[PDB]
Amino acid sequence: MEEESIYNLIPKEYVPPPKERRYRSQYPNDLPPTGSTFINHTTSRPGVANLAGD
Amino acid sequence: MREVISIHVGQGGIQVGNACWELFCLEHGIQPDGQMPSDKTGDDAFNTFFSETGAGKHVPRAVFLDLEPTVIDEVRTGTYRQLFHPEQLISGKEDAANNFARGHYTIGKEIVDLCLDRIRKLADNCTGLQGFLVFNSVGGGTGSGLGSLLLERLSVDYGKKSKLGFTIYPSPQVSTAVVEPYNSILSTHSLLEHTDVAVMLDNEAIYDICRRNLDIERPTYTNLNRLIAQVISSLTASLRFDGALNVDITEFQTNLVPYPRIHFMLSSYAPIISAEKAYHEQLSVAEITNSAFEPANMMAKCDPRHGKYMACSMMYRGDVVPKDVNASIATIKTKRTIQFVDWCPTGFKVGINYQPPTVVPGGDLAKVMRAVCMISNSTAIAEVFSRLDHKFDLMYAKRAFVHWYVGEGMEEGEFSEAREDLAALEKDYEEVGIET
Amino acid sequence: PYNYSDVFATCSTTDIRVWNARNRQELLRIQVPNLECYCVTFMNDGKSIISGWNDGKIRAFLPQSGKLLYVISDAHIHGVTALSTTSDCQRIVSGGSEGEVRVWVINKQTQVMKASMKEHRGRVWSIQVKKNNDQAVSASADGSCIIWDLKTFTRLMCLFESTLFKQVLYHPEESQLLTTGSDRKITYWEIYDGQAIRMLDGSEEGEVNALSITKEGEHFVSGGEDKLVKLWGYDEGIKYYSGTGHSGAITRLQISPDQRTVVSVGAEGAIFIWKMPEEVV
Amino acid sequence: MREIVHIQGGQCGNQIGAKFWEVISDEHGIDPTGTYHGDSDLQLERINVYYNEATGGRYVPRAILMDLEPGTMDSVRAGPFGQLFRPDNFVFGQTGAGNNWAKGHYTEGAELIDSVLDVVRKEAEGCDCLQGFQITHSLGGGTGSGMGTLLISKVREEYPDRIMETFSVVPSPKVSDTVVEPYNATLSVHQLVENADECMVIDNEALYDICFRTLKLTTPTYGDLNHLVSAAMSGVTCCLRFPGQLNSDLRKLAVNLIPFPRLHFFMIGFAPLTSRGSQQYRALTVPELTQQMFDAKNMMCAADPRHGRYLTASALFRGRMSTKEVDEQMLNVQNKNSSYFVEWIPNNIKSSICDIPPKGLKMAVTFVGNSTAIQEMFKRVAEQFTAMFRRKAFLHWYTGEGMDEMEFTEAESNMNDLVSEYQQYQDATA
Amino acid sequence: AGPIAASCYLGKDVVSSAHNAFIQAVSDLTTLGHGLNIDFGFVKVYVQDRDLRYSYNQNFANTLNNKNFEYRLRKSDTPTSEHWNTTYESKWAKSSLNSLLKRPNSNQVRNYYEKTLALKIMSLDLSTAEQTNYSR
Amino acid sequence: MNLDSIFEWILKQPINYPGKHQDSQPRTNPAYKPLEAKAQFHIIFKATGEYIREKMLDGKGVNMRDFGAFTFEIFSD
Ligand SMILES: Nc1nc2c(ncn2[C@@H]2O[C@H](COP(=O)(O)OP(=O)(O)OP(=O)(O)O)[C@@H](O)[C@H]2O)c(=O)[nH]1
Ligand SMILES: Nc1nc2c(ncn2[C@@H]2O[C@H](COP(=O)(O)OP(=O)(O)O)[C@@H](O)[C@H]2O)c(=O)[nH]1
Ligand SMILES: [Mg+2]
Repeated sequence: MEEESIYNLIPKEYVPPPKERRYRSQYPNDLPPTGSTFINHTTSRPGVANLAGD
Repeated sequence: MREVISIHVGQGGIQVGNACWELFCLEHGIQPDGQMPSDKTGDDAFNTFFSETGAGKHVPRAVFLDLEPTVIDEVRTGTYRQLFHPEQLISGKEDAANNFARGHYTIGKEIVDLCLDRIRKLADNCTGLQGFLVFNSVGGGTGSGLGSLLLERLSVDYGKKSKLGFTIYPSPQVSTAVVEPYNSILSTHSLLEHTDVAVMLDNEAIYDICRRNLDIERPTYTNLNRLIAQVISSLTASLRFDGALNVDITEFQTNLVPYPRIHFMLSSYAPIISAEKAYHEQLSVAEITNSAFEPANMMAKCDPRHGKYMACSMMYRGDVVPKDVNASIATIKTKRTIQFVDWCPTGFKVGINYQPPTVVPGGDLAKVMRAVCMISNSTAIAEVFSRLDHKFDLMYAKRAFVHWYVGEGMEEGEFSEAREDLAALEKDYEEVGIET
Repeated sequence: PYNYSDVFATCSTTDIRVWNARNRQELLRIQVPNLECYCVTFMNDGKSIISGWNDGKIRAFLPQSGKLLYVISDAHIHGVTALSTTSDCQRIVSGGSEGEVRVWVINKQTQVMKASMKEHRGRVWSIQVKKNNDQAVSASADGSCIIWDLKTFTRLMCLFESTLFKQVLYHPEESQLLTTGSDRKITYWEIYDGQAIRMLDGSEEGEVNALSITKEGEHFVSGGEDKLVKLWGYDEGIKYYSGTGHSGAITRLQISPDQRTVVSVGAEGAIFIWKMPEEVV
Repeated sequence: MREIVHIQGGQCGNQIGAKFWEVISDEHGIDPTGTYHGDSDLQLERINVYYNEATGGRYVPRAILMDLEPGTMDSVRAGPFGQLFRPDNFVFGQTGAGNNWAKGHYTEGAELIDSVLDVVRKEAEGCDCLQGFQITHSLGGGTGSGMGTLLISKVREEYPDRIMETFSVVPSPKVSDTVVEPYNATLSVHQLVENADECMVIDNEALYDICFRTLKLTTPTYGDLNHLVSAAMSGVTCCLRFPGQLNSDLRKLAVNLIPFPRLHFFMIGFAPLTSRGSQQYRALTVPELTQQMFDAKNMMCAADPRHGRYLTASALFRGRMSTKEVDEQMLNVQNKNSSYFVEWIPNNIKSSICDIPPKGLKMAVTFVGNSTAIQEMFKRVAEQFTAMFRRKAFLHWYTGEGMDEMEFTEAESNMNDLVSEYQQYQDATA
Repeated sequence: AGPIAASCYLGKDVVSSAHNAFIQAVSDLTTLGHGLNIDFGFVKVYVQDRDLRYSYNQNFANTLNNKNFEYRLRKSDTPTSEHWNTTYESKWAKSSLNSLLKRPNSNQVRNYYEKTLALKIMSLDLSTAEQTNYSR
Repeated sequence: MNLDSIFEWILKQPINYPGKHQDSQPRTNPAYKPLEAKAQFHIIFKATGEYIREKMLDGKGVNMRDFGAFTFEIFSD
């Protein structure tokens, strides 16, 4: 149930939480896959990638 | 009295559903006609996947959806034409053409109604329905759009019924299209709050596995589909075969997902050896479980060594023994290069099943008396989200290709909320990964 | 409104309006076809607004929506003139044109009257009730400021001065009464007929009409029939600043409860809001 | 299903369509009598895309031939496979344009075009579900460059949602057979950039060069040029007609290939093309196909793609091949040539597979590439345009029947702005 | 319709649409009666029930017989030099067209435009003064 | 019909004759205020009527594309 009051006039303006942080990421953009076999063409890399997770 | 319903959308979804339904049929001994294996001769296990028609043949509890008719035409012309019900292979007229907006707002809404009608017509038959499996290539317009639409529609039509999404995210550097970052991000924004369990199925890792192990230097999609089908069978054998320690579909969301926002896992399968040397090593439980945890054997192109582990669920099928399994678990725990998160003292769930893995004629794997399938939730999967985020922002800096989605009924802002949701997911993951 | 300055209400020749202090656009109106209201008063805790009209009827309207909550019929012969609400708001006091003061016990179920129907030959113009709500002072048109016990409806000791009186008011936390009248003079009075200072706030023909005070009796603002309005220091009767530029006879001047401003209402349709001086806080 | 209709106008368009229909009929196994003589079911699985069925079991192409002179169609009807075309589809004028864009776009063509637009609307209404419209024409001739583009505008403004592409033959100044190429070329481009959803440019100079250098055959001919361009044309829609690992129709190609609305001018390539002496020597593999595909000389345009940076590329493979090696080759080519690929669009190569190769070949490759090297065509066209325009040469022929210099000035300014906006994106960096 | 659109400062597409809409007078004509008396200047053309007739301005006709058209009929009257010397702006300035409508004051038009725009965009409130000028 | 009754007749039914003429259109020159749909249509016709007269003043004759054609005859001598 609602009661009509003078104080109820001028409804409150809406205040949301303004913004969230755009990002947080601690991994590099370029991270070579561990066991990839797609880069070793024309290069002496025993047919496997770094494989050490570097 | 337990059934699961399969949903296959997208070209990749169809091409993997065909492979998995070959495997299920071979497992249950059904012929392509759908009957018993001719007149040469009923354990009642097929009820998990199949349903008896009342006179003879079996109809699978699966539905295929597509907007481009092609694959539906070939599956209706092939040898399994009489197997599937004529009116569960839903075909559209115009494809979305790698456009997520087209498949989510423009043309998929006219087909989703027929799909829901068919899903109801299949669900009312079942009485002890465990849940739904869904397959969709996420890097495609119609696949992503219909996958989304079906997920939110089912979430409100059924509610608490469990759904498992086996999606194929694009590789870090190898890709076929040029616009898939947009639709992949939008689809992830869709599925994050709607999918109970999601599993990584990136293609680069499977290519590498096939190259290193199967010694196949010219592999195609069929081998990848066969491997994925083997994973499916190893996961779902527990419901239809007797075992010492059984695990149901409901015994996943209670053991593998520590918090509701964290429900993405990555898989591994062992052993994966070509038959030319397959049994020239003993294939013991210890070595197969070590190969399962080997970082080079991940089904997705992610390195778990960069992060911690929260959950590991392993299903052994074949000739395993609980004492040997526990002895292997002890060694894995003692190994130093693999570290678990602090607030999880024990993180292993183990299931045992006695049905040995099968070989499919024309296959590549060898039929072995022991195999293990591993699904892990670990913190290292943030890297793929980070690199896709960088790829997406590289595109969106200059608002390229945005018109192709703006002109298809969806407004400008939806990219912002998807990016924010990805950021929030990264926040949650890296907050959970920190020790107390 | 009591202890509230964000909104303020004005009665008209036909219709009540409400206004916002920060921005002066209309917020709401109550419309009556061919009647005029006197002494519209807010009642605390958001209850209905009360007005008395020409025909003698009293009407109460809800704040949010323009629907009447109740009506008092045949309250006074020629129209209610002054209204005052007690703090606990079970009773309303009203004044008629033909010299009467009446008390009505409002109640959510019913409206009842228990006035002694006192005699007062002049029409009222201002009725006040002190803080403890026990005592009620009423000003006459014929020259008497009568104080009422309001408990036994008796003790006719009334202040004597020969003019057409105007607004009266209690001093904040005191027994002193500040009153104005047709004579161009502001007169302090006491319960013992004591007159501390006797102002003579005289224009040529400018009859001081309205008065308002601070919560602490530092100064009081006075508005006359002339166009100019001024505020006097209470302790000593010396002008501090002045207010002009109005057209016609300013009739009422109120001070917001927060006292950041003063509003004044002009007989020809003009509303003036005044930025109060800084060094009165 | 998802069928398209063909419309060709002018002598050049008629010659291109004559060979293209021969090629497609040969690939589908259709005899010159319209009788089915194929060997597999797949030759009838998706025959509706181009052929309509008639009583008696015969087929008719859904192509509309238009011209202002009857000689070209009178000559082509007598050629092989000439009886397939429905005679009602031929619409012809009795005056001709004389290589004047004003004649071929304003006076006689507009009163002719009612019948051809009406037959086009019957053709579109009859078929179940449209996919789009395809046009072949040359910009060096007045009548073709006028009716072609005006019909483009009409059909686009009538079916705004269906896809629309044109094979445009642009006049190279080295081999120019008329004196009025720049005028009508610029005028046609002015509205072609406005209406054409997709435009693919072909150069006679480049055709001569590739025929002499790659095939090394003594006597090039317009028949050989038509054969090459027809193979290129069929390579685009092969996957729409046949199964494959990853089908990609014209809509998917357009979505994946244009980053912005006003860059829809493309350059195309075909592989393999092996010399006479070396058909027995060369080995058909994916690496060989890719290295010939990315060769500058294999191009059918005189623009050198190494003068600019590739916005994007798209490749249609035909034949049976595992997608892993294809993806490997595309990635290797992209990594080895970082200088020629603009950086803010990483992984800008689209790949698609169709498992049915051309008849007589085991593998084939069709290429379409959006790159900044095409700007020099427009630059040289504008150069000759202003060189012949500053003296107001031959302007009376145009101005005598509706033209004012304001239209020419506006077209020049619009094409110059097109060049400028095409060239800033080359220098754009992230 | 390009010169007409330029003279009216209107769109080429909209002026073409206006022509295409108006040329649909045959629909009105097919209905019984409805005689069309359309003028638009020198030619006065009348359409009865199904009968059509026309008239021309007598002065305009006399201008045609003013026998000076021997130069206009031939294309070789010009010395063929001024085709590139004379600019179209100069030719269009002396052309009869563009003189139908008066040219307003360019300064005045946007002065009024932005002036009224500011006035109305911030004419919302009249109460605020902040600068009184009591005495004057 | 007086060339204006046609104006109101065509403006009366928009469904029968939908087009850009039915509503006002912005000009290319901002210095000019917009016209009404009916007024701009009359202005367009006045402009065309003058265009045809100044073209007919030369040896060149003008035609409407679906409504007649303005020509002249030369008997010669
Ligand atoms: N693992 C795997 N992925 C596939 C296969 N086929 C297609 N894909 C993936 O699907 C992506 C493109 O989507 P498609 O499956 O071809 O088609 P779609 O999902 O229906 O979406 P559209 O192309 O818009 O029609 C490709 O980038 C592939 O990565 C497959 O057989 N196996
Ligand atoms: N590929 C090809 N090009 C042609 C053919 N005939 C003419 N052309 C080219 O088209 C240009 C002239 O086009 P034109 O005949 O005037 O076009 P039309 O006016 O529409 O008939 C020349 O520069 C030729 O190079 C042909 O049969 N095949
Ligand atoms: Mg697809």
